[PDB]
Amino acid sequence: KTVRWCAVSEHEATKCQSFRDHMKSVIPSDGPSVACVKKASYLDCIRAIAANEADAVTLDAGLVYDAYLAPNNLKPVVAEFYGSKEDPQTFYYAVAVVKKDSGFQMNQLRGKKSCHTGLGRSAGWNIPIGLLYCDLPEPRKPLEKAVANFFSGSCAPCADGTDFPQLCQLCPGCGCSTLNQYFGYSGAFKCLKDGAGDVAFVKHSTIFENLANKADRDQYELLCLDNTRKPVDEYKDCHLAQVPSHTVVARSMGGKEDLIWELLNQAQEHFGKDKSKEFQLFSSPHGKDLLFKDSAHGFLKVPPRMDAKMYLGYEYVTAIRNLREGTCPPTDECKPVKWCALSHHERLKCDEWSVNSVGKIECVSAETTEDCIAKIMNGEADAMSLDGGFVYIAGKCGLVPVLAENYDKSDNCEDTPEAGPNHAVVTRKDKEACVHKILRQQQHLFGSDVTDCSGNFCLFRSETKDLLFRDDTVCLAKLHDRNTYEKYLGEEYVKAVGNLRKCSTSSLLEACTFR
Amino acid sequence: RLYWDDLKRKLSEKLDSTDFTSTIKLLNENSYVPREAGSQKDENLALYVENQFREFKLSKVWRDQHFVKIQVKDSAQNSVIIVDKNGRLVYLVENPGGYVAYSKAATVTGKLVHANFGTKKDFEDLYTPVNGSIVIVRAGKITFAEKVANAESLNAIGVLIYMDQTKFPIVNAELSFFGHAHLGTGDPYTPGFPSFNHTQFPPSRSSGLPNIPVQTISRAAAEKLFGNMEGDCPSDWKTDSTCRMVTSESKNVKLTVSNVLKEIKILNIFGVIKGFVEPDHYVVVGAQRDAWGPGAAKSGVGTALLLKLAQMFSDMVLKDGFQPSRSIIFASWSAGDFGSVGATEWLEGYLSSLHLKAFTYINLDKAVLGTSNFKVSASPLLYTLIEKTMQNVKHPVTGQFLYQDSNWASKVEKLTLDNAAFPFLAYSGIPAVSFCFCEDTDYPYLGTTMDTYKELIERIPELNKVARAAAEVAGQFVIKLTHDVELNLDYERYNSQLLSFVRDLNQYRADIKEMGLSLQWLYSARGDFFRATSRLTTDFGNAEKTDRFVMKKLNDRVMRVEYHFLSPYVSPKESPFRHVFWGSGSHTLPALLENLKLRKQNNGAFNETLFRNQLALATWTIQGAANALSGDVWDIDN
Amino acid sequence: RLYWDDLKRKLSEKLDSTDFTSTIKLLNENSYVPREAGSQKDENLALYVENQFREFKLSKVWRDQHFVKIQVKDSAQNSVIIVDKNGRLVYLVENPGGYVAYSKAATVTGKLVHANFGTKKDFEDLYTPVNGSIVIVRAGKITFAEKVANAESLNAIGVLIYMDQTKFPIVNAELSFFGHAHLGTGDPYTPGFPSFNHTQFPPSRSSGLPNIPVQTISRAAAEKLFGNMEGDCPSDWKTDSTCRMVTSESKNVKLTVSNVLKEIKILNIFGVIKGFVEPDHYVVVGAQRDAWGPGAAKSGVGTALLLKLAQMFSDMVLKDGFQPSRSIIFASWSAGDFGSVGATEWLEGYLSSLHLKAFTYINLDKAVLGTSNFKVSASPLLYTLIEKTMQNVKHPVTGQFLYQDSNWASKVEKLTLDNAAFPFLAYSGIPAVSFCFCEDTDYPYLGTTMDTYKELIERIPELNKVARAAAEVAGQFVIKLTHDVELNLDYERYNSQLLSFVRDLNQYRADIKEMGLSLQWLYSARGDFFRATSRLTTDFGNAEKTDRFVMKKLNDRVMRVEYHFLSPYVSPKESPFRHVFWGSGSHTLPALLENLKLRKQNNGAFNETLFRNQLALATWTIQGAANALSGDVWDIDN
Ligand SMILES: *[C@@H]1O[C@H](CO)[C@@H](O)[C@H](O)[C@H]1NC(C)=O
Ligand SMILES: *[C@@H]1O[C@H](CO)[C@@H](O)[C@H](O)[C@H]1NC(C)=O
Ligand SMILES: [Ca+2]
Ligand SMILES: [Ca+2]
Ligand SMILES: [Fe+3]
Repeated sequence: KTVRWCAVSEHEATKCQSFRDHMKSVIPSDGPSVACVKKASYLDCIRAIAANEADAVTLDAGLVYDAYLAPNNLKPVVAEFYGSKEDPQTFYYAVAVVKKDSGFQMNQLRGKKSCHTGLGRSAGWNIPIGLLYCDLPEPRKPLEKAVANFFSGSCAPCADGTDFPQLCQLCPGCGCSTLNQYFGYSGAFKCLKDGAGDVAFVKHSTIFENLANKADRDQYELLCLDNTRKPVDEYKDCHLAQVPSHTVVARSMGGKEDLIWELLNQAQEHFGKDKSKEFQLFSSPHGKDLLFKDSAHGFLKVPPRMDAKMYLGYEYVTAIRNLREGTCPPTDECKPVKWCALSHHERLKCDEWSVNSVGKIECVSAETTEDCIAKIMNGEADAMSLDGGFVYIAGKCGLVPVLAENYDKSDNCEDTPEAGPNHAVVTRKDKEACVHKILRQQQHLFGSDVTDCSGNFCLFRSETKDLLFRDDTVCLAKLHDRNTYEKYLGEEYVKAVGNLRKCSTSSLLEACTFR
Repeated sequence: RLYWDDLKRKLSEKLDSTDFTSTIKLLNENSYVPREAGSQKDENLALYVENQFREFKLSKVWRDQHFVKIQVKDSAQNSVIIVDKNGRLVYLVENPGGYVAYSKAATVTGKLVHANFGTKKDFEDLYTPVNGSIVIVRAGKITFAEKVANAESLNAIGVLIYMDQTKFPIVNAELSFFGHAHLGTGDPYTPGFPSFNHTQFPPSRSSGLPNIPVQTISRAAAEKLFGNMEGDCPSDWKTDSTCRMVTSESKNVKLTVSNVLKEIKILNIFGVIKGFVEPDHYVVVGAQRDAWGPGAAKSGVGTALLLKLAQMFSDMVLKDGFQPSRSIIFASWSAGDFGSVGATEWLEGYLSSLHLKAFTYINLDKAVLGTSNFKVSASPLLYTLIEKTMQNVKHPVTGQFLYQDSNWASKVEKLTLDNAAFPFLAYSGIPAVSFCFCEDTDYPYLGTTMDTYKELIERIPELNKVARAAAEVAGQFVIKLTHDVELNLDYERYNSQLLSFVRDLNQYRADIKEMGLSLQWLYSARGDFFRATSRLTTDFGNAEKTDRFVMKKLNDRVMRVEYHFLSPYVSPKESPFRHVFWGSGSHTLPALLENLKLRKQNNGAFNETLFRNQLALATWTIQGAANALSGDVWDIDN
Repeated sequence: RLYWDDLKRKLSEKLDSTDFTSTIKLLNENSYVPREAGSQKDENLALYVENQFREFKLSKVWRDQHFVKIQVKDSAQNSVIIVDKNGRLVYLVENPGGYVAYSKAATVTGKLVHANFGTKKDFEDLYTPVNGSIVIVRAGKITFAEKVANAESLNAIGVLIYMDQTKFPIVNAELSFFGHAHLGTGDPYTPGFPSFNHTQFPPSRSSGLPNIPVQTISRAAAEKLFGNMEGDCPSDWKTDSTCRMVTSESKNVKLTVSNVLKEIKILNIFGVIKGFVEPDHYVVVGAQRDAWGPGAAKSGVGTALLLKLAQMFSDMVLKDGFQPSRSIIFASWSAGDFGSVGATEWLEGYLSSLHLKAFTYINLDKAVLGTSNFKVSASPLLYTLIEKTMQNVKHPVTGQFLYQDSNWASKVEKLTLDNAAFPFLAYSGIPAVSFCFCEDTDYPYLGTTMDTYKELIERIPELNKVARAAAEVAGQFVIKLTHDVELNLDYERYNSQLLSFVRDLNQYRADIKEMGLSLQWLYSARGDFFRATSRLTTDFGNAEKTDRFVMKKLNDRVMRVEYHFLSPYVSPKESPFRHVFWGSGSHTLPALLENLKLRKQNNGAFNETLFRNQLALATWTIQGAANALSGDVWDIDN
């Protein structure tokens, strides 16, 4: 069936109809087809897919956050890769480009003029501003007014010109369209080369997309975190931060994830890169970065389970939400550790424990053992007990274990670890310190206790059989070693579960092993 | 256009140019010197405020007139004398100038026992039985009504209230004070329903009305009574060395009270500024206008803060361009001295019109009493809003911010019956707040005629600055509550409240088990509530703040939070304070525990049948409040 | 995309292809022959419907399980015998096969008086005093509970219920019937609160529970009793020529009932189809599943209509593309035979979750009993929706439309206690509807085991067509209620209701005047209400139907209309049916008049103090319902 598509501005609308005419020549072998919808900005495209007007449009990782929020609810289906088709990359580098012999450094950006790709875009706004927000002079909110005072002049695509006059000093009206000379990667670079701004926050491939001469490229320098400057060609050694690649988004329900990928995998072969002389999906004579990014070299399937907040990951989602609220972080006071329960019996045991812990432990509920793991990732949960197999699944996501369920009774149980593999308490990177501390405090209050539970609470005993922990557990040993999923499962067991996961694959494992 | 910080600054500037003292003194002029509710001078200040509101060019200005029944001292002055065993004897002790409204009005005679403050705990420690005898107490331990209520429970004959010199550093020992003993909010003869000619005022009597006489007497009068009494009072209670425990078997006191009830015309003056995004939703700001004596501290300051806040906000809108998302109502209540009467009539009266339209109440009464510390009692749903304001406003004397105690949330005390905010939260289910630039020790002349402007300005040199700091705190509560799409109500605050409840009830898990009862359901009830708010929190995090529709569905749910804690089962008329956490009676969470404490002593004071029900209704009530908060009915499995 | 007419047609087509009889017979199979609430066969059909709902691929399917207490006939069968003055004598009259749930269960003996139907009016006309004597009545005059209630008020000892041959044309005169005497909705041992293990089932007893034994007996059994009785019954009552007024002084009857209460596991099966514009708002459709006997007419038909309607609407969405603005919930209740128990537990249980989320209820119980006329009892707010449907649907037998009586609105009768809809409207404040393809005379074997499929299909040849016409009427109520932005609730209908009230009360203006009372306030109360709806009507007329925001603010106000008629003052637990117009007790408008009627006879039955309050609360309640409806709080001056 016909897969509608959203286009921004006239230049992209002309590339859309060309995306239509060219395709219908070799189409349709089975069914796929493309359509064209007119929209003023990307914000209009996200709102359109939610109203069923469109079906899919490519968004920047930083603009994905706005697409999955209510009521838009849009989940990415196909993500484009950068580099080559041989060795695909699911993450591009965000970097700050400046002129040579400028004098300005990363720490000294105040007063200087800026060129941003687009308000809310990874390389253009989220990463560059992300590090300056906590250094910005109050008030921090609105974040836009803070930036309008930090930089003297600036061009922020998609920004409110009426509410913020300084944010559109370089590009009046702050257009979000290709109609605006200063828009996107190549648009922010033409804002630097034109001497309008002293700095342009873009991608590492932006320098090569605009300039071809290595002699012309030496006229520019690259800013680095440690307040230094290195050759542009050294993007890997000197950059700001790594961010997820641009992906096409569609509705979570009724978005036709398969009918869109069937089109894109067939479109990259007919009108892709190094395949046709008539039409190119990543190149157009009417404009740059139309529909897709010129720096892209194809597409890749976004797993089923993987949602918007899982595609960006904890590290990045939290950073965006903190950037919009103006939150700037250790006091080592800790926060209640959110335990994840699975069954009805687990939550009941958890609830009775939450009250007994004086609020130190809280309870979050999940449907499946795999679903609790997902919540620990995005932040909805903090820790849960997992068996050897699942620890491998969780580890491949980004959760490192900190406790092990010992079963052998000894004088010093917590002090000495046990190999086995045994049940491990996986947690998130940041909440590893407190989980290590809080659960150790309960051990002295609800651990090895006389059989008087009838009156008091007992942490290891379950009303039925193995609820939050295994009943035959004596104590929770602390892993003094910075143990990961690889450092805890030895070496032979690691390869064991890996190959077994080859045939029997879960929806989570294929998600955590995607990027 | 205008963000928070731009509003904070525009407010501060307006405050700097505003002169409060001048207004507080103008309200203490000879034309407003006596404010007794329903007086010609009470109405005088009523018209003033009305015309003042109209002058501020507010979007709408209206007035409600109720015909409630108060009580007064007639031509037959009351008197307290000591008599002999056969009949009248000894000497005349005092001719009270002040009285206690809603007293039984009768003549009683009997032994006189000192119950100290009159707390239910004070009576239990008394070595002398209070049954069949007149008791004398010291005010401020608990409301006047509670002292009488606790005494009547232990079968007292009458009650005498005085002001010792320790708690009250007043030179003039002949000074008398006023108060009411109604254990109720608003008029006591239209319990649970509005006082309007509409109802024809059918015969109805509040259960909060005492069946025992209550009279106030000066310090000197009490000392005269102690001279006829023996038994040194315990050092436990910081009191005068005059204090005497009981009377001699030869002579006992004879109290005679003959107060007569009077029907008056009370006036409630309002002023409303319409919001632009949501006109129907509104926060309410009120202040007592009536006063037994001059009332500079009791009502003078508050009514002044109301006039100015209505002024400052009208200016910010008309001139500055401040755009309010939700309406703001300013109310000047009357009959306050008789128990938030004016306000409570309005609540009982337009309950249907404010069901879920009114999201918060800010009370200005007694906001300035001292200068030492900053006190605030309110609904948890405002704790965060308060905390954020404490660390935003600077103390009027010390340059430091109001946020100095991190664990201040845990030190907050429940709202009492005498507070005008009580009715709003416990009855209407509208989050209420009541802050104070209080002093470690309560204001001396609070009920005395002594509460003049001279006395206030003298005990508080920098009155104007403190009044401004006050107006500022309330001013930000308004800016925060109506400013932006998000409602600054923190439904999450309650988790601590429920955790506290369950933890205290878990202590008695031994008795629970002994009875055919399990405490597992309450553990879940609390958990389900926490997960409910968490999901709500995330639902806010995963939403587009700019989408009018998705926020309404989220802010609407948040507003109920308070409502859902009002126990549905009890009749609002007989038990108006339905809120489980802050209301009154058996239904309230405290009552459930209070009753279970009696089970530990194995005595017959504990009612098992009652407890089983107290428990069953409470657990569901917590449980149902949780099921609702989530978002939908079909989705919640458990 | 799809408009009304396109939906009407798509519904009719689905109906034509749907076979109802086949389903009604499948529910009468040997595996579902006995449905007694809580039985293994009751749960059998419960699972079936659940799996059937899940099969219809509905958006969500859940179940609630309550542990309520019903009553059953144990090993000790009850018995009715006639005895002598000194002791046992005469002969055994009958060994009842059927009983009356919630009977006092005890042995009583005394004279036997025929109270006919048992109406409060029937007792007043009796020439023979009912005090201290057993009374025998004929069912269908008023609910079984009311017959017992009215008799106990006049101090009866016990009650006997039978089915005369006139009102009941049943050949087999030995046939016995079942019923309950609880003057309450839902379980009687968890009055006013949900029955869930959560509550631990604290000791609680419904006030609707009788303190007198009640037993059912066959026609033959009663005729045997009439043989020992003298006194020809009045022709006034169309009854058998066997009927006898009273027993001879030589021999009187001795009733012995020993029913024992039993705890059972009741199951409520649900299914919800989410709307697209407003998921949270929803209309509820339900049908009783349990049945004492086979219950083809009592529950067979209804449960069948529920399954098919859930089917037809799932198809219209999944396939046809029907887009519902608001969700639709389908409920299969149990324990219905004991007084809407299953349903009422759900209402008491998720009241907070459905406060203003559930806007209407459609009941399918007893929708097909005859074929002569079409009967419907519901809230005025649905009168218009009904009228429009009556003239849209065609009678299953005669080709003419259902709209034949123009003044049908004035012939509509209140919803009764036995109707599953009653709890929804009178307790929850959710407009409810209950239509019927009724017959001038009620179904004979309604409670009898006689209510089989054979008997139903035989008394109603074209059962399938009548079932379809039924499903169609309910089907359009759903299409109308969830279809478009406007809510088909006609708040204006009530003006007639209030006008009627005031007009009847104006008749007694003489007595009103004699007492210190004026009736002017109620005149205004009604007027203010009318102007309130009129303004609402115009506010709808002056709005852009396509604007989501301006309609929510207008539809939200409309939904409350019903809620605001639920008297706030009375405790929901003791007096659950709070609605003034359709509830029970003194608070209800009828009660106010009922009591004033006693004032005309100048006897001591009239309570003045009560009336003054009945009046004061009622007038405000009408008055406050009007103030709210307008739109805002500040604007209304009067
Ligand atoms: C209201 O009733 C009072 C007597 O209680 C009377 O003095 C007053 O005039 C009445 N006012 C109205 C409007 O009925
Ligand atoms: C609920 O209580 C009943 C006894 O009334 C018991 O048989 C049943 O097992 C209990 N179920 C649960 C979940 O507590
Ligand atoms: Ca009142
Ligand atoms: Ca119940
Ligand atoms: Fe990017």
